[PDB]
Amino acid sequence: GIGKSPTGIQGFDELTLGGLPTGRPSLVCGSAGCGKTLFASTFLINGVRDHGEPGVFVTFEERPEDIVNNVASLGFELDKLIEEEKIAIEHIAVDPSEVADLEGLFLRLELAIDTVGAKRVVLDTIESLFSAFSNPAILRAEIRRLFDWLKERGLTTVITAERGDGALTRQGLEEYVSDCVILLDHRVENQISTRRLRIVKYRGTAHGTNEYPFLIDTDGFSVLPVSALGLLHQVHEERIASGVPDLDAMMAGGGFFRGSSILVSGVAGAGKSSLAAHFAAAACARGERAMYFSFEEAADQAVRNMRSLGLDLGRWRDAGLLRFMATRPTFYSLEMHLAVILREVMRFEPSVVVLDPISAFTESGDRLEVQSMLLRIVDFLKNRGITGIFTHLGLSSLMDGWVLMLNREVNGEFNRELYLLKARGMAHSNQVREFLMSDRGISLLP
Amino acid sequence: MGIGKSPTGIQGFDELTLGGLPTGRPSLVCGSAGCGKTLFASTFLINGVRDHGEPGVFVTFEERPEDIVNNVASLGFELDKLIEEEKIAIEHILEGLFLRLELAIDTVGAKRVVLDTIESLFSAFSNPAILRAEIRRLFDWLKERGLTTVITAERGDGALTRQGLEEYVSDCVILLDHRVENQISTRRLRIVKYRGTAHGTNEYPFLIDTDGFSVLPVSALGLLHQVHEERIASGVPDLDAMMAGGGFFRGSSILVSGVAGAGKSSLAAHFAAAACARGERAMYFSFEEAADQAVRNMRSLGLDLGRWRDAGLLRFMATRPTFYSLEMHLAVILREVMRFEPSVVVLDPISAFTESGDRLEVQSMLLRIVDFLKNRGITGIFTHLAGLSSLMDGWVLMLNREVNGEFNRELYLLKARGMAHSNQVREFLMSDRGISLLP
Amino acid sequence: GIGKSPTGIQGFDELTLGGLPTGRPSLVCGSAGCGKTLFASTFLINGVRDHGEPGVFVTFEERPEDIVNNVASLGFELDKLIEEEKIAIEHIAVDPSLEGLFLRLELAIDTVGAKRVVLDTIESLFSAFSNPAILRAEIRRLFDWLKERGLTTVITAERGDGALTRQGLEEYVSDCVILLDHRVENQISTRRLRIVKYRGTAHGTNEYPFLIDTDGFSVLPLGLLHQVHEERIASGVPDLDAMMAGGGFFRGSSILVSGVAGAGKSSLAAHFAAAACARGERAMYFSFEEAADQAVRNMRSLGLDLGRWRDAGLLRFMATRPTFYSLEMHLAVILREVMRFEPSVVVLDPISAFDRLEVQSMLLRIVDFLKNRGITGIFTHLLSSLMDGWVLMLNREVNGEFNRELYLLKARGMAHSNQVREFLMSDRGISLLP
Amino acid sequence: GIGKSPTGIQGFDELTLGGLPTGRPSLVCGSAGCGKTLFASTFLINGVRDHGEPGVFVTFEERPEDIVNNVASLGFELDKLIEEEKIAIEHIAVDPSEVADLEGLFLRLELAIDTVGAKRVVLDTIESLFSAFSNPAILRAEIRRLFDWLKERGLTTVITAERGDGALTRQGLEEYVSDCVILLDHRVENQISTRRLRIVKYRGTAHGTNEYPFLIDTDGFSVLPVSALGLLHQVHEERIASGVPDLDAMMAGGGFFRGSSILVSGVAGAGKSSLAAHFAAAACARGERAMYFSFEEAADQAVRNMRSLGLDLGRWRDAGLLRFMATRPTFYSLEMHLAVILREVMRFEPSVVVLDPISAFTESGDRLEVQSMLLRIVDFLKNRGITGIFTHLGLSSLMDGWVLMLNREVNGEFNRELYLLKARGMAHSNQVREFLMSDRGISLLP
Ligand SMILES: Nc1ncnc2c1ncn2[C@@H]1O[C@H](COP(=O)(O)OP(=O)(O)O)[C@@H](O)[C@H]1O
Ligand SMILES: Nc1ncnc2c1ncn2[C@@H]1O[C@H](COP(=O)(O)OP(=O)(O)O)[C@@H](O)[C@H]1O
Ligand SMILES: Nc1ncnc2c1ncn2[C@@H]1O[C@H](COP(=O)(O)OP(=O)(O)O)[C@@H](O)[C@H]1O
Ligand SMILES: Nc1ncnc2c1ncn2[C@@H]1O[C@H](COP(=O)(O)OP(=O)(O)O)[C@@H](O)[C@H]1O
Ligand SMILES: Nc1ncnc2c1ncn2[C@@H]1O[C@H](COP(=O)(O)OP(=O)(O)O)[C@@H](O)[C@H]1O
Ligand SMILES: Nc1ncnc2c1ncn2[C@@H]1O[C@H](COP(=O)(O)OP(=O)(O)O)[C@@H](O)[C@H]1O
Ligand SMILES: Nc1ncnc2c1ncn2[C@@H]1O[C@H](COP(=O)(O)OP(=O)(O)O)[C@@H](O)[C@H]1O
Ligand SMILES: Nc1ncnc2c1ncn2[C@@H]1O[C@H](COP(=O)(O)OP(=O)(O)O)[C@@H](O)[C@H]1O
Repeated sequence: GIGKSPTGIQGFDELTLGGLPTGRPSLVCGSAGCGKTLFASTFLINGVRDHGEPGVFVTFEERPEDIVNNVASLGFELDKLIEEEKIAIEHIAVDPSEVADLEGLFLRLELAIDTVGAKRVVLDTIESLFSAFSNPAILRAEIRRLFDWLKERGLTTVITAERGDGALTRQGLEEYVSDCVILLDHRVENQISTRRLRIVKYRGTAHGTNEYPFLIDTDGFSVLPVSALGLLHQVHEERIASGVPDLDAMMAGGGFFRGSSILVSGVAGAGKSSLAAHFAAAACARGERAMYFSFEEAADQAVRNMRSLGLDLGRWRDAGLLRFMATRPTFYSLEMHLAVILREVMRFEPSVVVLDPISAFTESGDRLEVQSMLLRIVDFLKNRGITGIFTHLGLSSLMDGWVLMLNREVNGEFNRELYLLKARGMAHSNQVREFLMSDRGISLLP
Repeated sequence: MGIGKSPTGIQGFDELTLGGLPTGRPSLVCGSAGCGKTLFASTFLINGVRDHGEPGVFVTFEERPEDIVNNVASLGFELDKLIEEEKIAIEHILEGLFLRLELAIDTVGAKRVVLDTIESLFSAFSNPAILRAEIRRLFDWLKERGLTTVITAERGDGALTRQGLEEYVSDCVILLDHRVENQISTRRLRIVKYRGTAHGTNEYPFLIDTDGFSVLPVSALGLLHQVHEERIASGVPDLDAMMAGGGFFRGSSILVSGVAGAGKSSLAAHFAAAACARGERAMYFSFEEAADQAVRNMRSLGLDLGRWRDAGLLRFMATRPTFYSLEMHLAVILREVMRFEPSVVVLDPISAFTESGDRLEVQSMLLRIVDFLKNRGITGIFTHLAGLSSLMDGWVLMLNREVNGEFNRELYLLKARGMAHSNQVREFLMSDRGISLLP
Repeated sequence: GIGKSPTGIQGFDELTLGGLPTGRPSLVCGSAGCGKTLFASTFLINGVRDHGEPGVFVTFEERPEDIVNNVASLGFELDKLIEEEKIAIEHIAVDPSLEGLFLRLELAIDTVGAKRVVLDTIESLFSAFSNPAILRAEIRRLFDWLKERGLTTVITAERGDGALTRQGLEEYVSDCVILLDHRVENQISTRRLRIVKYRGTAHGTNEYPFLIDTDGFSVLPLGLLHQVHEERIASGVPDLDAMMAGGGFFRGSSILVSGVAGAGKSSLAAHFAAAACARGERAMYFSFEEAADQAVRNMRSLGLDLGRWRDAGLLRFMATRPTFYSLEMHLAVILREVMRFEPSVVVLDPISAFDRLEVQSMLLRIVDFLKNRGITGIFTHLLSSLMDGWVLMLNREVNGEFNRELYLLKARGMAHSNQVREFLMSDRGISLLP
Repeated sequence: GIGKSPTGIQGFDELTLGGLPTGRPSLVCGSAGCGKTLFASTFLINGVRDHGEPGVFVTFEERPEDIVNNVASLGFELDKLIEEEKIAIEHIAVDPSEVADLEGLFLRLELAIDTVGAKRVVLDTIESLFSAFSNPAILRAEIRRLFDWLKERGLTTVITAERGDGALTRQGLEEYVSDCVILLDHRVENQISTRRLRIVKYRGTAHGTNEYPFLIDTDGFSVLPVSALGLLHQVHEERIASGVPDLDAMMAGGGFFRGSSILVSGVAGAGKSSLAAHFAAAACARGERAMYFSFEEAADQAVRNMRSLGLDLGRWRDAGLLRFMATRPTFYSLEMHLAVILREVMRFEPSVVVLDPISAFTESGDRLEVQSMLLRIVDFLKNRGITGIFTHLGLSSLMDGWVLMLNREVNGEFNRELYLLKARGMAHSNQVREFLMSDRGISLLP
């Protein structure tokens, strides 16, 4: 096979089944601000601090001081690594030389490689040297000289590529001369930007072909890990207590399955948030830890509103079992939102997760995007064994349980009814049940 | 007096080209980066040596042989073994070019040639007429030498090739394409030109998996259905009894429509369990619930899907629609149905694809699925949460409808093609004894 | 009226109102694999075979043996014609490189006494002219030369990146321009031909789909001149027939059987076809969701034995899939089979299986052809004003049981029953009551 | 003001309020086959045969023999005019001269002008001479030399322009140097081609700015005449007899207004075609002449079908009062269809015009195109005083009268009812009326 050098970006390495190709040049293309320089920096830094592989960073415009300080904010301590002689930075600048001896660069490169003992290399803005080459055949020959140099030396090299007016690179050659080609793009849609990565080419390995949204937060380059893939869900035969005993009773077995995904759907003011809060509070009382993701209400406001029904979510927030997360759709974009959901869930290790409401994303993306991000969330939760409570104003087919709460007018008065529409794996009551809200909470009438 | 074809060993490609590539003539596999031109040419050579003994030479102008060999070693091409057996050679590099090629060919007496990165030379020619003359010189040399050549071409910022002339100088031109839509990449092959023969003019999706370069074969053409008189047992004897003759015809396509919690997955599980208990092998494609979850939920109704699975008769496949494209979904389905050769297939629910494509794409996919299963005499069950009765030989509508604050479960036998069927509506009950219709 | 030379493609000659312009050059433009070379080959070979007009194929790049073999499969049999001195192929080659070309041409044309010429891949020469003025001046010199000699010439133009040709001038210097394009839509590729310019004549200006089949370059030639007959047709359901004054529908009519699934659309269409075959008429049944054996099996349930008629050769059952080769291609296949079989009754089941405007045009054309040929057509659907008769078959829920009823919603030119008729399906078939 | 030289294309001259500008150069741009050469030919020919204005046709590639024969099919008898010395053709060809004395062309031009006494000039494929000029400033200067030459001589000149890759002309200069610029385009939509003309520029005059569909039939360049514009309708206080006396009675005054537009709408088999045929037959019996435009039925078939109801449309067809026109939507494109409708109506001078059905165009164009072409037809008819009967399966607001024919099921039987929904300018019955079809025709029950 082909050897794989890992980068340290967990999601990227997973999608590439081990990382970049070892002893070969890799191309990371994109426009300005897409993440190519930071990806190469992370490649080098993680190669040193996770695989004892020293690195050299060749820069043709960006100053070495700039290169270290532009990552100091991510705590990479590149200044540290440079003083410790695990990473070196070689700066090459030109001006009258460009009109027209690349062996000099080869010598300088080899010298830095030997000083640091480098096994990984980064070549940033090679365009500064190769934009002088006007004839395409000559440009191709020289790029081949450089890439074959690196191959011979067996250095794992990440080479930057400016997209310019082109689909991958300005001149449209390095994408064909490289063995692994990655595209980073920063696409805006309805004033919202999303970073996406794509493995366009990778000889000698399978990988993910699709576009994969990624992130450059204060924690650096980060990709959604495919590990939490779909349909590997944990199956539990134990049941969950919802906090509404009269609902829990309607099902044979005493309640919904643990790690089940249950959709509470209805009209506004029908009790969806109330039921979800009941779920979370029952879990926290049992001693589990729960997450409540509000997208329409503030955490303090939800605690208040539920106080009216007798749920003291504040007690759980203080104990540290319940964690509220309030965020509106426009802020934290759809992929951003998926990422924060999954991440904060990993950190808190909840047992029950409530999404109130999953309709808040209905108007923030086409049917496919909304449905697919919801698929990802539900798969993540069930693979972790988390009981998910999704409130809503096709999803029913995706959910393990379905509760419908209706405040309907009859004879000049609104009555609240509850339907258990779906409850896979059990017998359950077909009978509509009237339900009342009060200080005692949600109750069901005979 | 048709032309002569040399097969590539890619079943789908050879079926679409009616024999393979033009023999003794150069073809042009155009494509962007990572679309599979080099892999298609490598497969051409490897299948030539394995299936028909025709030695092969891979002439690369820029990439090195060890890199070629490692690039394909992960797919089990055993290039190194073939080079030692002197069946395949990998040589690195206009009369001089011709001599170097004759050398590379003499290494193993190659009958199949591949030209990788011919752009190294042809980018030097700036004048269009000169470039065209040289290209035609090379292509005519390859025509006369008695070798079947596959030439890779770089699309670049072009429709097929970067300079836009080799596609016109060649006689067989195939575009390899990797198009993204809704973040999903689909690999497609197209025959843009093929002089001397009929062939598939449409776009055809293909995979580059552990099986290599693979095109779905159109040998499962539509409307060649296997027609059987024998009936298939549903596992619900009252349902099968509603139909004169004992139930649905074997090899039929049967839709099970309804609202969530209506019993569609349950009826389909009854079908699969009945088949496995008869000793036939069944396949449950679940697009929404994991295999173990489905087994658990069906145990409640009293079906030991787990027993049938461990017996090897039942194959569960859990697959999220959004993970692939619709074309790739069809390809994966059909491939696994081939590998398993089941008698009963379940798709639970096909409605999970409607979201992932417009009516035309999903309808075509379901056309191909039903045509495949019926051409093989496989009874297909499709659950649904819309005019799909077009492709369905049978149709069962399961309702869980509210009356007086109570939900009654009813069954409609809407379509029973070719048989007297009860058009009455039957109330049913679900229990540990399964699905039972009340008399 | 300009002088025209037929190409031999029925549809193309009909569209161009006689064919290509005589003694003048024509420009067949297209991207790679669109059919310009085959079009030119057909021009020449049909010229020699149908009109005795010898031909010369001047190729600047492609080899003559390649030219012969790339068309041998189509039965054109060019090699015999070269031996017989009806057609010639002349290979002009160029490598790092004015009237000498004209000299060689003239020699070629005189060897075989050619009145038709093809010029394939003049780009070999015209790609070296950088100056646009120079290039078009040379193009004009060539076109003039050909017009002075009076040879009907088809010139191939490579579209390349351009909209017609790579350099964008031959389309202006030529008098007749035909753009062939192989356009993909939903992974389905359709070949279209368009007469961009044809000086001196009216002609079809739209895009016309064509097919390069194993028979070759083919275009489908329909109109609103329906053949009118009073004769009445037996439906197989004599009571339905009786509901109509005189005893049925008009022979040549177009009928729509509409309803839900399991309503009896295919049953009624099979009844029509079986009645026709029984009285001795050739009937055709185009299904787009059912195999022929499946149809005979399912109709034997109601008592129709279509196997009898199929074996007798009176019934021809054809099964296709709509999503394969595009709507106009379908139309073409259905049409060719109707032409072959000269059926009295044609069935299309379901027509709903076939975007909106395309399907509307296809259906209008099918009805037009059947009517003009005098054939009665039974269309099934899961239009009402485009047909002549309309039968609505209902399987409606009443008291938790589906009752089966029939409406005769439309029957142009006759008094029918405004009454609904409850109908029963049984081993004997379709029956009704008042 | 500016002098206007008419071309002979009635619609073009109307849209330009008199034709091209006199003594100035005009540019007719377009791709191949759009109608520029034929427009210039018509310009010259009609200038000679309608305004005693002799012409010269300068051609730079197309042979003079070709130029005459390519119009012989239109009966222009250009060979005649050339022998009679009213039009001349001057052919200029080049080849080695193009690499690099335009005064020679000026001399040749002036000589032809003086021979024929020309007042109109056409310059066809000036590109053959001016494509040699590479520098844009020099090309502009030379084009200005030529156009100023023509201006000085006061010749009304039509200059061809090849569109090429450009929006109007290949080099993008003549459109700015000309005083009148016209664009001819041949746009395909759903495999159907439509010819459109546009006055892009015309200094010194008002004109139509919109795109105007035109035609090149066997009668040559032809434009829809805007003269039959909208809302100048003829207003009649006399009434029409529909042939259904019981319908005519429901309206105060004895029937619909003459020159009225009446929409018969309903379900299939409801009697729309029958009522329309009754209208046409009543008119033809009165002695008027009527047109019946079928888009779903053949003329013989419609005569048969109506025979069943007792209308002998064959008698009227034979008398010459009734004229049938059968054509399907796809054939005779939407603009094509408008054109044939209007034209054949002008020729036949009908009194009643039936369009059966105007729904046949529902699926052949977007709502705006269908509605606007229908607007044009209705305006044309009412401006001529023609009574229009439009059958159908927003238009109601456009129609002067509205009849609704419904075959509705009740108690397992279909009954036919007739509603007079609208009838401007009169009192009319609000009562639904049952109607029966028989050999006696359409009758209404008390
Ligand atoms: N220290 C940092 N902290 C947070 N975000 C950063 C940091 N550095 C860069 N980014 C984000 O990642 C992007 C990466 O920029 P960079 O890769 O250096 O430029 P390019 O991709 O053009 O080479 C920036 O545009 C910014 O949005
Ligand atoms: N003490 C109480 N007694 C009765 N009803 C209450 C009480 N407190 C809150 N509610 C009801 O709860 C509703 C809000 O429920 P909520 O959980 O927000 O449902 P949704 O999520 O559908 O908006 C209010 O409309 C109100 O009728
Ligand atoms: N061993 C492998 N396993 C799976 N996929 C592979 C393997 N080798 C190559 N591929 C696929 O083929 C693509 C490269 O094919 P190749 O023909 O070499 O590229 P190009 O189209 O640039 O010539 C990669 O993007 C990858 O998805
Ligand atoms: N033992 C049982 N008794 C009664 N009903 C049951 C039993 N087990 C499962 N069910 C019913 O089966 C339903 C799940 O059926 P399923 O096959 O998932 O239908 P669908 O696929 O239409 O959602 C539950 O809603 C429940 O009502
Ligand atoms: N013998 C044949 N049988 C069927 N189809 C053919 C045959 N020869 C050529 N074709 C078809 O004709 C198309 C174009 O042929 P050709 O005219 O040579 O292309 P070009 O546009 O380069 O001239 C091909 O795509 C192929 O499908
Ligand atoms: N022997 C029979 N007795 C009663 N009904 C029958 C018999 N054979 C077939 N059928 C009916 O015919 C129907 C199939 O009719 P079909 O022609 O397929 O209608 P459609 O084309 O509208 O689907 C079935 O639903 C079935 O009820
Ligand atoms: N004699 C004719 N009879 C009918 N239609 C014609 C005639 N001559 C030309 N046409 C139509 O009008 C168009 C005008 O062509 P022309 O104006 O000469 O070319 P261009 O517009 O490229 O200069 C032709 O493409 C053809 O469709
Ligand atoms: N002699 C008759 N007696 C009764 N009804 C008739 C007679 N002749 C024709 N019809 C009726 O005329 C209808 C056709 O009317 P038509 O004018 O085509 O209406 P539409 O234009 O709405 O289709 C048929 O459905 C039929 O019921």
